[PDB]
Amino acid sequence: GELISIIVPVYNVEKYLKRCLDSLLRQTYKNFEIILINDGSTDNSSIICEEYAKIDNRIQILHQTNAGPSAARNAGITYASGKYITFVDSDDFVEEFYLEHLYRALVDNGSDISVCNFNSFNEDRQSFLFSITKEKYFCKNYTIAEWMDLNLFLTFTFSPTKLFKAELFEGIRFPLGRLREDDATIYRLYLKASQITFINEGSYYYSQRDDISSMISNAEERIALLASMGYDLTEQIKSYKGRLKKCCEDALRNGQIELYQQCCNKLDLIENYPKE
Amino acid sequence: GELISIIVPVYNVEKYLKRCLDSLLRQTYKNFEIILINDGSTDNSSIICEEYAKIDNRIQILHQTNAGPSAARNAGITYASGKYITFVDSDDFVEEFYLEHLYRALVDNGSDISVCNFNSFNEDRQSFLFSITKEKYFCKNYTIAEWMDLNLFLTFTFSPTKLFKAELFEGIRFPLGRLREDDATIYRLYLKASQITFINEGSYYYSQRDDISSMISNAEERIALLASMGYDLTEQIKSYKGRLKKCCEDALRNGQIELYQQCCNKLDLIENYPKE
Amino acid sequence: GELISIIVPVYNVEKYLKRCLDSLLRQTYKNFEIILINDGSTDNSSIICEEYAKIDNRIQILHQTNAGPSAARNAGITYASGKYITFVDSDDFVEEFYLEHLYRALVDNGSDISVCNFNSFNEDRQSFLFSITKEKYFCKNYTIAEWMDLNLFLTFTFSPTKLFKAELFEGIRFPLGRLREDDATIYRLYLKASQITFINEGSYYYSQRDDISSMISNAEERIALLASMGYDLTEQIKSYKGRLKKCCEDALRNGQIELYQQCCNKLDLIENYPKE
Amino acid sequence: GELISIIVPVYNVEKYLKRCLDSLLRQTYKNFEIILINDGSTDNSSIICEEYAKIDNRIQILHQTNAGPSAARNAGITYASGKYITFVDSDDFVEEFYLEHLYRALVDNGSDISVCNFNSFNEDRQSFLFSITKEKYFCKNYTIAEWMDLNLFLTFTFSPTKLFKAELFEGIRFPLGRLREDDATIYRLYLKASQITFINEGSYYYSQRDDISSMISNAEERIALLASMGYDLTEQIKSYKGRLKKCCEDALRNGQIELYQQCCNKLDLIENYPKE
Amino acid sequence: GELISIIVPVYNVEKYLKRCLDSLLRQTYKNFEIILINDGSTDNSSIICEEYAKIDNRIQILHQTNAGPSAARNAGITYASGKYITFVDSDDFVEEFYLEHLYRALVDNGSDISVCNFNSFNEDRQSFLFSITKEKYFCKNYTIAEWMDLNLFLTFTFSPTKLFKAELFEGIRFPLGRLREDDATIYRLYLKASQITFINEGSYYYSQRDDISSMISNAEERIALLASMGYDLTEQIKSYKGRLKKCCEDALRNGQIELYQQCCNKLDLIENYPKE
Amino acid sequence: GELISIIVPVYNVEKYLKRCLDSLLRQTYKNFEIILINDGSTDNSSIICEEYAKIDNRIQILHQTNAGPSAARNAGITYASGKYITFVDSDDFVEEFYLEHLYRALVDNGSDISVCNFNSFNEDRQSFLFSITKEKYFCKNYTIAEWMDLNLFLTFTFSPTKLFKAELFEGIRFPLGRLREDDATIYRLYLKASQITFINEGSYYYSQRDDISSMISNAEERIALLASMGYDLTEQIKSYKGRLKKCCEDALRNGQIELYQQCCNKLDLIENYPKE
Repeated sequence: GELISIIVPVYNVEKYLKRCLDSLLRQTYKNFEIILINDGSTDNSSIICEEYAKIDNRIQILHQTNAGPSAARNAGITYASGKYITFVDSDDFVEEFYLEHLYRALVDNGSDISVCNFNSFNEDRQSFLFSITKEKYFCKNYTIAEWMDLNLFLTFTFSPTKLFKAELFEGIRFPLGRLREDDATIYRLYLKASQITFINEGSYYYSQRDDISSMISNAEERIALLASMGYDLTEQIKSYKGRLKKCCEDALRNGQIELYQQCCNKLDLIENYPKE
Repeated sequence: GELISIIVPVYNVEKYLKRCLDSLLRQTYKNFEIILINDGSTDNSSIICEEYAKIDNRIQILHQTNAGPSAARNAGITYASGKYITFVDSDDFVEEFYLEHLYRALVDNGSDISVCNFNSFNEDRQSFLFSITKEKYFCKNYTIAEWMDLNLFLTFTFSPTKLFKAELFEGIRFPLGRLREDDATIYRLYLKASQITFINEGSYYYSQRDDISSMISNAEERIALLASMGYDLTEQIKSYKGRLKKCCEDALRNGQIELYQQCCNKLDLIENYPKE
Repeated sequence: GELISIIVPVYNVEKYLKRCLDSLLRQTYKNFEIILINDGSTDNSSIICEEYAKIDNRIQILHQTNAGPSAARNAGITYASGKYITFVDSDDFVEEFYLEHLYRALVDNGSDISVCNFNSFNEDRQSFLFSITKEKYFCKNYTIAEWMDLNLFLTFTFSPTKLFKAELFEGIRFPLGRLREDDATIYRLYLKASQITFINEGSYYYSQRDDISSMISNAEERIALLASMGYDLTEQIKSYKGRLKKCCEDALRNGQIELYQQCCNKLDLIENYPKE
Repeated sequence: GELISIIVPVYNVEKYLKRCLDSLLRQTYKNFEIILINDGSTDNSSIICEEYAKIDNRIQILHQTNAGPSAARNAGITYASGKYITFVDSDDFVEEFYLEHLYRALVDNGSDISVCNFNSFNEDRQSFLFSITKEKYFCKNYTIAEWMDLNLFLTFTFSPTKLFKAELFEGIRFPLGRLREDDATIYRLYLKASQITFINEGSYYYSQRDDISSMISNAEERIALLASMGYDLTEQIKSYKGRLKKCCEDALRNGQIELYQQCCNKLDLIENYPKE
Repeated sequence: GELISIIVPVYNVEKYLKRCLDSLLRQTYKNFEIILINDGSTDNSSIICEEYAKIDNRIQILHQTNAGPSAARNAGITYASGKYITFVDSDDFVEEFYLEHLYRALVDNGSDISVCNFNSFNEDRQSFLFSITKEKYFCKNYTIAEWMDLNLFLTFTFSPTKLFKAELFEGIRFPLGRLREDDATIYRLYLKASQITFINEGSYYYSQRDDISSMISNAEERIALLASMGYDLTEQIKSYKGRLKKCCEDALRNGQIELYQQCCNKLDLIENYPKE
Repeated sequence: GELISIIVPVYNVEKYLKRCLDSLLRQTYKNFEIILINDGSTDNSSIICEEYAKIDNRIQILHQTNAGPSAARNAGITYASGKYITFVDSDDFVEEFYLEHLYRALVDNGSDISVCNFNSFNEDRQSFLFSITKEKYFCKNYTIAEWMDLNLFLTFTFSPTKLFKAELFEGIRFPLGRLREDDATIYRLYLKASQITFINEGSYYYSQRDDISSMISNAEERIALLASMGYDLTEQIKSYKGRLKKCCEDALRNGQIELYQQCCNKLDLIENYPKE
C-alpha cells in the first residue's frame, strides 16, 4: 500500500517510549515511516530513539531544541513524505492491526479521513478499560455536517486515532507554544474533507496516569469559523457554555483574575441576558 | 439632573488636552464629574491636568503608573460615582450641548444607553468635515436585536459618543495591555441593555491626523457570544471575513508569520470549503 | 454609628481565613463594610471569599491580579466609603467587642486615631499568650509628640489594631512591591493627627507560627521627616542604630554585599566617628 | 612628596580626554599615578587611553566591562596605592599647580582632607567663567561640624577638587548602578576626618555643555546619619525640603507616579502638619 | 539534468530581490527549484516573494518567524529535494549561464563540489568591477589538501558561488544566532568531498554598498579539526594570527573587554613566547 | 622567604572551610597572605571568613556580589601583592609542608612555576586515597615542550597544586561565567614560563564526594594556540577526540541539540573523512 507517515513527538517519555515503538513496528500494514521528533528530551528518550532507528530503517529521528508539542508535530508534518499522515503519542500504544484498519476504512470508502476510537490503559493499576466493546462495533461514512454534530475529546481535541490524506495539511499547522493545540487544529482538517469514515473500535490505547485561556479562545474561534461556513452551531454552543462555566471557576482558583472576569461576564450575558 | 461621570484617559496629549477640557467645562448639562486618568504621561499633560483641577471642582484627577488605555479606563469606571458613565478621548472635543442631548435621549425614552454620532476635525488642515448634516438628523429607539444589525467603527470600536447607565458595567472591564480594547468591550454593554436610543447628530468631534491579532480574536469572541445568546450573525460574519482578508495580508507584511498562517487558513476554509 | 471600612488583604490564607471572617461578622459594632482584597490567591482563599460574600452583604470582594500586600491595601483604601478605616490581617482574629472599643475610644475623646494592643495565638501549640492582662489595662490621650516617644512593632510596623479617620489618608499609600510596608506608612498617618487615643487591651489576636534594605531605608526616611517637622529624634536614633547592627550582620549572611558595606560603614561612623 | 593616586573614570569622552590628560601630566607635583578606568567605552576613548599610557609610566589603565561611574571609581580606589586619593572627571581639566596646592594645604595644616573650588568652562561658547577670583581667595581650617554647615554642589555632590588621605576609604565605596553617586559618598569621607582645609581658588575647570529617587533617599540617609552622630541638621533640612519640592514636580512630569505621591506627601506633612 | 536546489534567504531586501529573482529565472540550466526563505521580513519582501511564486512554479516559498540567516539557510537545506544544493544571497545576481557552468564543472569532472568566483557591483555608483577577467580564466580539479592551501573570503566565508552534492550536508548545519555562519560551515562541506573543481569566472555578482567573537572561535575550531584530520595548518595559522590582531584592537574599540583581554593575550603568546 | 599570595575562592562551603583554613595557617612557610574571596555566600561561610580574619593578620577578606569562580579568582589575582601566586580550593586541604616544598622546588631550580600532585579524601567514607606514594616520589625540571607532552586533570584543568611567578599573570585572567575555567587558563601560564619543576608528592588533598560547550571550545582554542606557537599537537588531538565523543553523547542526553549536532559532525569528519 501507499506510504503512511506516523508522527510521534517525543519529550521525556523514557518509561513509555519502547512500548509505543514496539507496538508500531509490529504493524500489519508495513509501508510506513515513523517520524520521531525528539523535542530536546533530558531523560533517556533521545538514546532510546537512536537505538530503535539503528534496527529499523522506517524510523527517522529528528532532534530539535525544545519548542513544545505543537512545534514538534509541525516539524513532523514538514518532514512527512507519505500520502497519509497520522499521529501517535509516545505515551500510548496500539493493536497490531491499528494502521491497516484505518487505511482500509479510508481507501475502501473513498473518504479523505478515517477515525477510530480508543480504549484506556490505567498505568497505576496496570489494567485495561475496554470501554469500546466488539458488540458495540460499527463503521459509518459521514458528511462533514453529520460529522460536526457528534466523544468530544475523541473527535476534536485528540490528534491520534485518525488517518488523514496528506493534502489536507496545506495551510494547517498546530499553534505554537500553546496547549490544547489539538483542540485548535484537528477540526480544521475535517473542514477540508468531503467524507469521513468512523470505525468504532478501541484499537488505540490511551495511557491514563492546563490552558484555560486556550480552552475558551479555541471554542470561540471554532464557532466563528463554523458560523461563517454555514454549519450548525447547536452543539458547539452547548460545549462553549460548559467551558465558560469551568473557566469562570478554575481561573479564579488559579489567580487568573482577568480571565475570570471575562468568562464570568460572558456566562452572565449568556444565562441572564439572552435575546428577548 | 443626575450625576454623569465622564471618563477621560490622558497619555501624552499636551497639544490637545486643553481644547478637550475646555469643551467639557462648557457643557450645558452641568451635573457631571470629569475623571482624568493620567496614565503616567511624560510630557506636560500631567501639569495641564493639575491646572484644570484647580479651577473646577467637578474635575477629579487620578495619576497612575503607565499601564495602557484599558487600565486607565478601568480605573475611571472604578472611581465613577455617577448614575451614568460616558467616555471622551483627550485629543477630541465636543459641542456645548453634547451631554444634554445624550442625557435627554436616554431619560425621555426610558433607554439604558444613548448614542450619538461624530464629525471629524482634520488637524493637518485645521478644517472640519461635517459628514453628519442637520438635514440627515434622526433619532430612533432600538431593540438590542435591531441595534446589532447593520458605521461599524462608530457602533462597536469607538467608546465615546455613548451614555451608559452605570449599572450596566457590572462584570464588564476593558481587556488589559491590548489595543482594540473598545472593540472588545462596548458591545458587551449593549447586550446588557433593553433599549438603545440613537441620535444622528455629529456633536462629538474626532481629531484626525495595529493590533492585528486582537482584530481577529475580538470578532471571533463576539460571534461566539451572539450565537450563544441567539442573535443574528449575518453582519458579524461579513465583518469577520473582511478582517480575515486584512489580517492575511497585513500579518504577512509585518512578519507576523503564525498569525498570517492562521488567518490565511481561516480565509481559505471560508471561501473554498463552505458546507456542501 | 458611622460606617467603618475594614480592609482585609487576602493571599493564600485558606487555613486561617474563615476564623478571621467569622470573628469580624460577630462584631458588636455593626455598621461596617469588610473589603476583602483577594490578591490573586492560588489556593482556596478566593472561593472562601465568594462564599462569605453570599451570606453577608457587608462583605465586598475585590479580586485583583497578584501585586503584593501594599497594592492590595491601597485598593482597599481606594474602594473604602467609610468615615473610618481600619486594617485586619486575614490570618489573625479579634474579640467581638474589638471595633466597638476602638470606635468609642476615638469618638468619645475627639481623637483622629485610636489604637489598641494585641495578644498572641501560637498556631503550633494552639495556645493563647495573654501578654496584655486586664490588670494592666489603661487608656490615654496623646499628643503626636508624646505618641512618637517610646512595642515599636505595635506602634510603627503593624497596621492592624488601629482605627483611622478616613480623611487622614489623603496623599498616603503603602509603597509598592516592597515589604515592611506598614513600617513605611502607619507613622505618616499619625503625623496627620492632632490626638491619638491608646487602649491597652489585647483585643486583636496575632497568629504566631526579611526586607533588610527597606528596614534601613524606612528608618532613614522617618528620621529625616520627623527632624524636618521638629519632632524629637532620640528613640528613632536608638532604633536606627539597632537596625544597622542587624543589617550589618544579616546582609552579609545573605550575600547582600553592597547592603552589607553600606550598613557596616554607617555603623562604623556612628560608633567610631561621632562629633568631637 | 608622597604618592597621590588620581582616579579618572573614562566613558565615551573622546572629545575631552586629551585636554584632561594633558592638564594632568603637566602637574608641578610630580609624584602621582593616574588610574584611568575605561568603563567599556565604545568611541575612541580606549585608544586614546592606551596611547597616553605608552608615553608616561605614571598612567595605569584599567579596562573593564561597562558597569557605571560608581563601579569605575570603586575600581580606581581598589587599584590605588597612593597615600592620598583624588578624583578628576575626564570631561574637565586643571591648572598646572592644582595638585601641589591641594597637597600643601593638606600637609602643612595637618588636615585629613583638602578641598579647592572650581571655575567653569562653557564648551558651547569656548569661554571661561571665572566665578572664583583672586581677590576672593581665602584658606581656612575647619572642624567637621563647622564644615557641615556650608556651594552645596561643590561640597557634597562633586567628587573632584578634593584630596583625601587614602586611609579614609576603609568601608567607603560609591553605590552601584546609581546616579548622584557623589552625593551619597563624599560626605561620608568628611565624617571620618578630624580637620578639613578649604582653599578658595578655582584651579579645577568644570566643563559646562537624572535620578530623582536618589536625590531624595541620599538626603534622608544623610540626615539620619548626621542626626545619629550628633551633628546639627538645620541646613540639611533646608536642602531636603528644596529637593522634595523639585522631586514632587519633576517626578510627576516624568510619569514617576509612586515617587511623586511619596514626595508630595512628605512635603505636605512638613509644610502643613509641623509639630504644634 | 538533475534537480538543483537554490536556497535563497530573504530578510528585508525589497530593493534588491526582484533583480536577484529575475537573474535566476533566466538560468540556461532549467531543472532547478528556488527555495525562498522569508525570515519574517517587515518590508515588501514577503509580497515580492508571493508575486514571483505565482508566475513560476519552480519557486517555493517558506515564510518563517524571524530567526536569522543561519536558521533560514538550515530551513532551506531541510526543504531541498535536489541532488545538488547551492546558495544565492538575495542582495546579489548572476549571469544566465551561472548554474550551467557550475553543473558542467562538477559532473564532467566527477567532483563532489564545484566553485566559481565572483565579480562585484557597486550600488552607490551603479558600476561593475570586473576583477576576474576572461584573460585570467582557468579551471582545475583539486584534492582537498590542495584545496585547503590557499581569496580567503571567496573560499571559506562566502556560501554562494558553490554547487554541492546534497549528500554532503549529512550532519552539517549553519550555527544558530551566529554571524560569520558561512565561515563556520562551508569548509566542513569541503572536508566531506573527494575532489573539488574551481572555475575562475566571475559569474556571480556581489552587491557592494562584524561578530568578532565568532571570527576567533571559528578559526580555532577549524584549526583543531584540520589538525585532527592531518591537514596542513600553515595558512590557517597565518589567518588566525591576522584575526587575533584585528580582534585585539576592534574588541577594545567596541567595549568588548573580556574578548579584548583574551585576544591580546593569545597574540602576546604567539608573538612573544613561541617555542624554544 | 618572599611573599606568596594564596587565592581562596569561597562560595557556600561552610562544612569544609575551617578544615581548609586550619591546614593553611599551619604552613611551615610563614610568609604568605591568604586572600579569601567570599563570592556572595548565603550560608555561614562569610561569618567563618570574618572569624578567621580576626585571629590571623595574614588573612585578607574580599566580600563581593556573587559572580562565579572565575570572577572570584580574578579578584584574588588583582588584590594579590605576592611575588608568587597559588590557588587553594576551600573544599580541600593540604600538608603542613605543602607551600615550603613548592617554594623550594621553584626557587632552587630557577623555574618559573612549580607543580605538585594530589591525593584524595573521600568525604562519604572519611578515608584517604593515597594514590601517590613515597615510593613513587620524583622531581624533574621540564622545558615547556616536554611539559606539554603528557594526569590530564592535574596538569591542565586543576588550578591548585601550582606555584606561579606573579609576573606570569600579565594579560591572563579566568573567563567569566564559564565553567571549566581552569581548563581555559592554567596552560596559558605554562606557555609564559621557561622551565617548570614537578614534584610527584600528593601534598594537596582533593575532597571527593559539566559545561560541555566549554570542554570543546577550550580544547579547540588550546590546539590553535599550540599550533600557532609551534608546539606538538599529538596528545591534544587525542584529548580533543575523546572530548568530542563525550560531548556527542552527553549533549544529546541533555537536550543540547545544536551542540550535539556540532560535536557529532566534528567526530564524523575526524573518524570517517581523514586526509587521503
